[PDB]
Amino acid sequence: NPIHDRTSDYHKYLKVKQGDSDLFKLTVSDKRYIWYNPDPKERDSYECGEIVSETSDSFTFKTVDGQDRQVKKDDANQRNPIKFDGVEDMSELSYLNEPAVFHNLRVRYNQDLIYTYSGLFLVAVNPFKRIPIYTQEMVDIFKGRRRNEVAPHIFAISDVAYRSMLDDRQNQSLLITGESGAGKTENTKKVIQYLASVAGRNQANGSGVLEQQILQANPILEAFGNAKTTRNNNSSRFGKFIEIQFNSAGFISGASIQSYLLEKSRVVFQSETERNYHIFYQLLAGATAEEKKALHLAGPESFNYLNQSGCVDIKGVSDSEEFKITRQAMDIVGFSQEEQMSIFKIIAGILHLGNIKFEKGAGEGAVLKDKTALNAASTVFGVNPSVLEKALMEPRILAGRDLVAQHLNVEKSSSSRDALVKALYGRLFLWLVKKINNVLCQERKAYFIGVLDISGFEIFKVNSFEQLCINYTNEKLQQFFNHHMFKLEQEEYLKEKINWTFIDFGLDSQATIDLIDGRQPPGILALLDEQSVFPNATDNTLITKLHSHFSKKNAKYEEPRFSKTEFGVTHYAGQVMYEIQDWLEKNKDPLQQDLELCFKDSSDNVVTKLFNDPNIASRAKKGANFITVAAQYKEQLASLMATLETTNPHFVRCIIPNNKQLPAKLEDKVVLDQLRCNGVLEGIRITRKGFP
Ligand SMILES: [Mg+2]
Repeated sequence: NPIHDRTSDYHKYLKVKQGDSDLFKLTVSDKRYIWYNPDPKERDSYECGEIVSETSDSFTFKTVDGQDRQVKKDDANQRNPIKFDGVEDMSELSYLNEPAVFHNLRVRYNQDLIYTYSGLFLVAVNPFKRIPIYTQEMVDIFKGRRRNEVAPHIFAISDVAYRSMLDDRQNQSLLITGESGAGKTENTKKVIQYLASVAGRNQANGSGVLEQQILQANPILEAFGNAKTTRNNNSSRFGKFIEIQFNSAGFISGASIQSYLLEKSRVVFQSETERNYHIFYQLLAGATAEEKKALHLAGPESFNYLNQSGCVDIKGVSDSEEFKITRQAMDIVGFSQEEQMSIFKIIAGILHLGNIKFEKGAGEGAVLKDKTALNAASTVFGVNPSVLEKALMEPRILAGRDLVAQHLNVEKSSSSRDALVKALYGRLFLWLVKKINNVLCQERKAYFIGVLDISGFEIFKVNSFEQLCINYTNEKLQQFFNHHMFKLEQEEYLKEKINWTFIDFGLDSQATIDLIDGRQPPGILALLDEQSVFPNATDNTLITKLHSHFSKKNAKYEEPRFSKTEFGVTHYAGQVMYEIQDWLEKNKDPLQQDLELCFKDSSDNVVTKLFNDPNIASRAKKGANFITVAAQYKEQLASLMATLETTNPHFVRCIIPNNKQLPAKLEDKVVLDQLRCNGVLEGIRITRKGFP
C-alpha cells in the first residue's frame, strides 16, 4: 500500500514531511502563543508572540522585538498547538481564526501541499509550478478510497462525488470557485481525467475512444477560448459547464459541453501586454509555408488584431507546438481535414478583415483605397469582394418600408467590420462546441457529474460589460455556496427541530445580485435593456439613468465623484468601477444584414453553416426586437443555476497565492482577502458547530 509506504511518491508529494527530534521538542512544549499584528494598520501581517501571563479577561504576550502587549481574550487570535501545523482538514483546528487558518495553509504550501480540506469542501492554493501528483499512479491510489483515508486531493473529492452518485443514485456537481488565475481550469481538467480513468471502459475498443475524446475536447476549446490577460497567461475567456455522463452501471456513457459568454471583443481589441486568442498565434506560427501561402498569412506584427498590445509571445509557451496539439486533438475528436482547413480559413479571414483601412472620402462617407486586405479575406472566405465592400460601407436598411442604402463614415465602417469579425468568431466557437457535442453525445445518460469551470472574478484598469457579466456570474456562484452551506443547512435543523439556534454567518450577496439582475424594481441589466431598445438612447443617457435609480439609494452602488462615465458595484470580492462606453451596442450586439447576406453566399462549407444554421445564425426575438445579450445571458445562467440545484454539489475553493503568477510566494494580504470573501472560516464553523 503506497499509502502506508513512507517511501512512495504518495507520501513524498502528498504527505507532510516527518518532523525531527528538535521539532518534537517544540511540539511537546507547554508554552502558549498568539497571532498578532506588529502594525495595527496592517491587519493581515501577523507575527507569532508568546503568551507570558493572563488575567480573567486578557492575555499579555511578548512581541518579537521584545515589547509586551495586552489584548482581551475576546479579541485574541490564539495560535494552535504546532502539532496542528500541516493538518489535512482544518476543521480539526482547536482555534479557528484568520491567522491560524492562513498559517496552516502556509505550512502545507511551503512543502508543495496545495490541497487542504476545510470541513466539507476542498481548498487549492495555486502553486504556479508543476508537482507530480496527477499521474495514473496517483489516480489509482485514490480509487475507492475514503476522504479521511487519503490525503487531500482533487482526485479525492472527484472520487467522493462518484461514489455518492452510485450510492445515492443522484446527479452530482463539482463547483470550482476562484478569481482569475486561481487554478479553476487546471483542477477542472483533473476532475475529468480522474472521472474518465476510474469510470472509463476497460476491455477492448471503445475504452477511451470516448474517454480519450472527452479528454481531447478541452485543448480544442482552450486554443479558441483562452488568451493571455494581465492576470493569467491562459485565461478562460468563456465559461463552461461540462456534463460527464454515466450509465446505471457507473460507466461513462458520454459528456456534454455547455459554453457561456465568450469574450468576442478580444478578437478585435486587446489591452496592453495581453494577447488575442491563442489560436491566432498558433496558426501563424504553426502553419506550413504552403498553408501560409494559401491563407496569405504573415507575421503577427503584420496584423492589426495582433500588433496592438505589444505582446505576441507567452513565456514558456510555444505556439507552433500548441498548434500541433490543437490539430491532433481535432483529429481525435473527428474534425475532417476539409473542416480543419475551413476553420483556419476563418481564422486567417478574420485577420485580413482587421487589416482593412477605411478612409474618409470626398464626402463624410467612407472609401476603401487599398483593396488588398479586402480581397485576401474575400479570397479565403469564399465571398465576393465588391459585395463585401458594399455591405461594409454602404449597408442597406429599412426606413419605414423604404429600402435606403447607407454610407457609413470611417468610424462606423470600422465598427461594422468589427461586428462581422466578432460574429464570425463567436459563431465558429459555437460551431466547434456543437460538433464536439455530437461526437460525445451517443447515448442517453442515467446520471451525470457536472463540472463548472467559469471565467473567474477579474478587475482591470478598464472594466466593461464583459467584466460585469463575469463578476456577476462569480457573485452568483459564491451565493450558491452561501445558500447551500449556511441557509439550506440551518433550514433543516430548524425544520427537523433539533434545538437548534439560528446563526447568521454574515455572508449574503443577494443585494449585489439584485442590483444587477433585478426585475422589479429594475436592476442594472434591466435598465440597460430598456435604454437598449430606446431609439434616442446613448451611453450618456444610460449612466445618467443608472445613477438616477441607484446613486445614494443602493448600498452596493456608487456614483463616483471623479468620473461621469463610470459606476461602482460592490461585489463579494471587492468594489469594481465599470466604464459605460459602448454598453448599448455591446448589449444590442448588432450586425448589418447585408453583411450576413454576403456570407450566406460563401462557397466554404463551414462558413455557409455559420450563416445558414438557425441554431448558429438565428436570434430569438423579444417581440419587436431581438433578445439582448443581457437578457439572453441572464436566461442561460438561471437555467444553469436551476440545474445545479438538482445536484449534490461539491465545492473546490481555488486560491491565488499572489498577483504575479509566481511560485513559492504566498502573500498574506492576497490570500486572506480571498479566504474572507470566499467564506472559508465560516464554512469551517458551520461544519464544526453543526450536524452534517
Ligand atoms: Mg480558466
